[PDB]
Amino acid sequence: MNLYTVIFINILLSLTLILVAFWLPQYSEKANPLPFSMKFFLVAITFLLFDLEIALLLPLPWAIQTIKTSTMMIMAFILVTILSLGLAYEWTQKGLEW
Amino acid sequence: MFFINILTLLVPILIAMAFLTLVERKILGYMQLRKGPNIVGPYGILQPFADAMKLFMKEPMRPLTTSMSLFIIAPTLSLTLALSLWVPLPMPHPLINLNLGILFILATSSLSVYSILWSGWASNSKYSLFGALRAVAQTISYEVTMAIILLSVLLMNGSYSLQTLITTQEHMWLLLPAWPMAMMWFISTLAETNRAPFDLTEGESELVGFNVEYAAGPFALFFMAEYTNIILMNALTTIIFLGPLYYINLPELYSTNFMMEALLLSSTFLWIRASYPRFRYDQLMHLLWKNFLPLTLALCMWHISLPIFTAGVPPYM
Amino acid sequence: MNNYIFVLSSLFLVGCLGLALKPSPIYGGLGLIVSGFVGCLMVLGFGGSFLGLMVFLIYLGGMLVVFGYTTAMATEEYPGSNWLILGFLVLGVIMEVFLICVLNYYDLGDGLGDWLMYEVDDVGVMLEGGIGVAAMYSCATWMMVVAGWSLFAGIFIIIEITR
Amino acid sequence: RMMRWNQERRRLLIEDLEARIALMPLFQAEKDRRTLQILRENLEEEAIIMKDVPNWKVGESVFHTTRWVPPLIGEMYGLRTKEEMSNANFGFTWYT
Amino acid sequence: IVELPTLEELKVEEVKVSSAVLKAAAHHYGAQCDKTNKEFMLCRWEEKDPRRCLKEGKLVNGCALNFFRQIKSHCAEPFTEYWTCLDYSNMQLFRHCRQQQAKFDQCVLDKL
Amino acid sequence: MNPITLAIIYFTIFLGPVITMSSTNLMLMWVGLEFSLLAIIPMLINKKNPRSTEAATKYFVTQATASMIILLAIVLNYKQLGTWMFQQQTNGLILNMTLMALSMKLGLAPFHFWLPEVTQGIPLHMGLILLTWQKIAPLSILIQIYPLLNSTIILMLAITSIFMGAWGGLNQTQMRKIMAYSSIAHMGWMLAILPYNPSLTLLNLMIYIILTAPMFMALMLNNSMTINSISLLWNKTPAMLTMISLMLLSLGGLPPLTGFLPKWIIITELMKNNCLIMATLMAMMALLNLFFYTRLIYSTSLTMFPTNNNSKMMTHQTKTKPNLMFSTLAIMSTMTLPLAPQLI
Amino acid sequence: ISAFLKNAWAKEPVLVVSFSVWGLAIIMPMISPYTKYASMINKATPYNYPVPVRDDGNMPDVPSHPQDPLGPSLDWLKNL
Amino acid sequence: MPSTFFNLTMAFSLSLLGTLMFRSHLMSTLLCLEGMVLSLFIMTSVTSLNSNSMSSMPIPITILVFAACEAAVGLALLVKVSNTYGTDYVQNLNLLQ
Amino acid sequence: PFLDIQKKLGISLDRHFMFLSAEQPYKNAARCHAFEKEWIECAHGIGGTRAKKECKIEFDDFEECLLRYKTMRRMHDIKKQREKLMKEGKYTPPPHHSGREEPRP
Amino acid sequence: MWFEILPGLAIMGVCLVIPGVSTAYIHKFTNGGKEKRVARVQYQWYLMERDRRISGVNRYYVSKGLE
Ligand SMILES: CCCCCCCCCCCCCCCCCC(=O)OC[C@H](COP(=O)(O)OCCN)OC(=O)CCCCCCCCCCCCCCCCC
Repeated sequence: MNLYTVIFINILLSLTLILVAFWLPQYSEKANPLPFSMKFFLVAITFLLFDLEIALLLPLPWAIQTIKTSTMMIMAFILVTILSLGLAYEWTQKGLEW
Repeated sequence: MFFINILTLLVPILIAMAFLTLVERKILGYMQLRKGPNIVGPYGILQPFADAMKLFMKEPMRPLTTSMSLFIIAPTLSLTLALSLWVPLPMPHPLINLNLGILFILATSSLSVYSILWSGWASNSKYSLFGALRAVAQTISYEVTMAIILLSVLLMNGSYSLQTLITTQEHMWLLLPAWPMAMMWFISTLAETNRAPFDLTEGESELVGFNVEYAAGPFALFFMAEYTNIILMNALTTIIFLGPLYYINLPELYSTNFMMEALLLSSTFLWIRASYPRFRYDQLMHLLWKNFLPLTLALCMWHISLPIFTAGVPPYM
Repeated sequence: MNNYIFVLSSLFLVGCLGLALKPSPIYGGLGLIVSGFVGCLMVLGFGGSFLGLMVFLIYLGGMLVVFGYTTAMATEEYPGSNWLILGFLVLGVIMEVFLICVLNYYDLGDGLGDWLMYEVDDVGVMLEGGIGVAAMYSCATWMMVVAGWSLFAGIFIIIEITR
Repeated sequence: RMMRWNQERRRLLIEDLEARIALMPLFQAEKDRRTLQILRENLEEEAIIMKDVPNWKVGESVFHTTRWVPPLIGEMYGLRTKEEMSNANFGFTWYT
Repeated sequence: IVELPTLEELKVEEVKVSSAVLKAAAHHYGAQCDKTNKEFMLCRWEEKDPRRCLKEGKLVNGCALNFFRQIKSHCAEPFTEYWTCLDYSNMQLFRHCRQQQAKFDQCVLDKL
Repeated sequence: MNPITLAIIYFTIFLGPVITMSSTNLMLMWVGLEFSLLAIIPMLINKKNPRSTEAATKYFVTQATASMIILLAIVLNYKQLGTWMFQQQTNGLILNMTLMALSMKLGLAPFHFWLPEVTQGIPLHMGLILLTWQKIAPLSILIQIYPLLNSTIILMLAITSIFMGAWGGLNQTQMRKIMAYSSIAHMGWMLAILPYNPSLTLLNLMIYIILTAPMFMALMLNNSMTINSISLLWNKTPAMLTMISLMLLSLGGLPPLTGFLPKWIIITELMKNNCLIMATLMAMMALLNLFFYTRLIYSTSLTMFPTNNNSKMMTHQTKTKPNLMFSTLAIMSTMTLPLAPQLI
Repeated sequence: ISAFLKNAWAKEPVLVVSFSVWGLAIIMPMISPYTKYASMINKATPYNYPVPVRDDGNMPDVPSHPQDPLGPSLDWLKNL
Repeated sequence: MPSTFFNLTMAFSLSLLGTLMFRSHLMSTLLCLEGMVLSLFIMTSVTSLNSNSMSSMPIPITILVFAACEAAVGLALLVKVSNTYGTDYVQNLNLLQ
Repeated sequence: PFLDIQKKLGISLDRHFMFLSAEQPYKNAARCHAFEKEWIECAHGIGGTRAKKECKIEFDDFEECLLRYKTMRRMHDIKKQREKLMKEGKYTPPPHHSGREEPRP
Repeated sequence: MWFEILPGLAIMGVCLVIPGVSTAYIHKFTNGGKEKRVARVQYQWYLMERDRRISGVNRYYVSKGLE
């Protein structure tokens, strides 16, 4: 609840401040103000294949306290490594390069 | 009296941010051998009220934007999140207690990216779209370095609760165990605000960025939300790395010392703006993808071992 | 309320109906980002703090954001007014009410009662999601390995496609 | 100093968890007799009143085992005040 | 009708003291009042039914009140100063009320 | 392909079916299906020709939605039985979903539109894998769950496939698509006997693999995607004309060759189970499949089509040989019939 | 090989560290006197309640009382 | 839950109808496709959570990890298409006829 | 399954966690752990064709430990009854509804 | 000189401790003089609820052992 109240209040403040913004003020061509970034898309799915990486690395805080601590260590290191080798391939592929 | 808490939690950060607009103009000034505001108030203490009470009165020109729905949802998303990442902040007594607190701060921080995407896309312009795509690349790329620094560090306090970081620091600052993390964290907090030697977006000399087509109110909010989490990502460093005193009695001392170190880390960003030429968009990435991310992943692997071989596995709770 | 979940469930269907009318590529992304917010909330309702936040952390800003990203790069040609779609969407907003209505009169029902958190230990700890997700490293370490290869060979699949 | 300290936080947890070990009997005893006092007291409100039309058998366990079905949150407080249902169904998620 | 004990039966004198004092006198409540509490568990985990071990339950609700009753006569004042600080915390840590602990333990090492 | 990538992909395309087969936790069966989807897409666009991108984008969407439907079945089961795997009790609709979905990945019957088109835009090689090492995975999942699936639907998808495959094939002149159509048909017979005697599905598959793998390595020996192209086989390489003749008639059910056994025992098993309605109609249009097989026979062997003068140039040069597998899989396929009893 | 590391330490002075700590953390656990305790300090925590077994008289070790000299006594975790 | 579990299931069917009724842009489809994975993820997490079946929570996430890459492949095909045609309309994908 | 490379190799990477009664982390038994056991130690050695008729008591129960629907129908019916009677005041919110009645530890 | 940047910080130096002292005294005044107990794991809640049951409807109230 409290969290609801807060997050909701935080919104109302935001909205009001734009409410007042568009109303307090109360033509002229005042309003008058692309190729693919293949690099970007790559960077983007590089981040997708890595954000999911974190999602599989967030259990560490609660797995450190597993009885088979030796197992956790092993399982984690491989993940971090296989993902580093992936990044490394990208490096060689020069995908990381902009 | 829970509502008394929000009213004493959001007023004292919108009234602080306001005087960071001032302090970001004087400290930069005296380095430039030039006094900042001195006139509207005694020593510029009354300047943000002027351009607060001024920007909001300028025409919020919806300039042939593709979609107002976005033009007027992006700027609100930002100040909505930024003023929310404060709700679980771990003061000696946090507004709200949230197990998974640090995740909350990470997640909400991420959503911000949209503001860039939405604002850039809605306002039809080359600069706007250009800047956005490039800007988020940075933001997203830096999340992956923040998370790990965030994760790694966790193994040490052993939970996702901000409020425990204080205990973990009951007798020492985590800056000394992890200064490598704290370095890269600083840049991942200094460059995830699209701030500092790293202001690629809103490239002003090169790009005129996304907030370009914004003015008056819609701009103010975007701004208010860049200085209200310029204080978060230093307020976290004063929790995660710099651990002030916590005594069951005298529960202010923490807040007082929290002050003393958050202003430095909020005044440390100000030396940066006035000191470093901006990184070029390619270099920023290569800083994270080919330098920080490697060190971050390896040190994460180092921190999962440190508990096991030092038998220091932190206590859940 | 007690209908804490239903209402939300209803919002999730609304967002899915929005994605289903296939609105403009990025206007609907928002739609997903909306129902992802909604689904994040429901899971939290049942106590899955971790599992919940996870969605808000990965699908919300990781997957979806990258999605629109690409929309901007391509397939955001932004050449039927979505407003027409909103018009239809509004129709469904209440058309679904019709589907529910028949079963509404038929009636579980009357909002949502104790149809959530069936059984919870009134005492005890370690009962919390994220203890289960951390079985990737004890007693369920095969799901962890195969996910690895997904992401790992994912790198190699993507570049090869891109090249 | 992070070696020697986090070890102690462990030894304080054992001190703090073994306290919890000593009080499972008192709580589990109270919790048994409490929930075993709700549904005789709800069996009544269902039987003492609210049930005089035909073809109803009070206490018609729907399972066949006759073993102790740990009562479900719903059956335990549901027909009781709207407040109780939340306080049992949303008390913890809402915090502290 | 599924067997459900009579409310009258369930009636038992109760501990009725807040969690803080229980957390203070717990480690001594594990030393004393153990044979009477473990047999409840040993029924509880063997006989999986709260409708059968209520016998030993009333015993647990009994030995506990016994434990405190001695503490209430014997060494009550230093016990009050112990949990009165311990309940000030937000998670009731022994880590803080560590001076109140020995002062209550020496008072109870000598007496009882 | 950086040989490393080639390894990772190929391993996945091979770990994909193998995880499916080995695991029992359906979930692990789903990800086995998921990998196969991810591994095949890179190879499909190797030429990266405009036709190819179309192929992969279709294959992927068809494969992806089916994968999601299979997952929904597993997710639903999880709530109707805590188990992560189909059981006697499973709601009938839960299983039918799995049939439709898996019949889309395998491309049977009214979902037979993607296969002919992806078989047309991919190389002959990746054509084989897309036709035969990607059918093993889904079929495994079905064969495991056979006791529980519906006899009615399977039969309808079976009969439909037989018809669609046959009719489609009659008109086609592109070889890749003639094979795609045949595979739809054979896949149909296989799924017809699944509810009754799964063990025969595994025979009607192997024989299809031992028949199609030689047939395609034949099409590519001269890399002919046209019948006109395969018709000049007599000039490019005369010996394969004899076995290409028998293998194609073997693919259809004509009695002396190995190809009769799968149809014969499937018909024997269906009559044993009393489907003498269904079996009869299937066998009859099965005869339509041989018509288009023999029309190709005519062009390639029984009649000699005219060739271009440059064909003499290709004769001069030594012809890179066909791998040994062709022979061992051509003979074991064209004539093993005398050894049927032990095969079944 | 040894003088190739010298420029890779002068220029590129990052990946060196990242492949020097990537590994260091794989050998510290296998060679430390105290790695045995992590699966033991984490094994002592009684998160759930220890169910007592019925007595038969055939069990000498099982400590009858929480304070018997018998049973898992951790004078180890203390001053570990 | 029984009530809600319905909404999520129909969400998946409404997302099903979406991916099986294309209209112009493909990115819409892939986007819809993802709407299902969210609905599956939500339903798997929900039942696992009210069955207190913690041994199965691994799955809710394995579902997302595989689904993310699945989508990665899907988008690379999409980028490949608006590089060969530059308009990403399901309309021009008909050469194979 | 189709190719049992798991039993042969003795490995159990996929079997340990297929049912609700499998080892749950920290030994936190799930709902129904009681039933599913009773419904799979029954159907062990008896094939499915005969795990579907005679071992129907244990599934009919386990189908109601987890769906828990027959309960709903009971409770939902009870609910309606209260409503009608209450409207005519035939039934009054119980002392429980009135609160108090000595809420005890 | 630089003396003047201080007026500005002084306000951002109290505007930032108003929140930490405020949240940490509106807790010790809306929780009966005692820190707001933290229910992080099921067992903490139970104890907290139990307390409410034992005395007043307020967790904060506490029974010394004379009850
Ligand atoms: C059950 C009976 C089934 C039917 C058996 C009889 C039919 C066998 C199958 C024939 C199918 C192809 C018919 C058309 C063939 C055309 C061959 C041709 O055009 O000649 C060229 C070809 C290759 O030429 P090359 O060997 O390289 O040297 C000569 C170069 N001009 O020259 C050659 O190919 C030479 C080698 C041809 C293959 C020899 C086969 C001989 C007949 C096999 C009969 C088997 C009978 C089994 C009876 C079983 C009873 C239980």
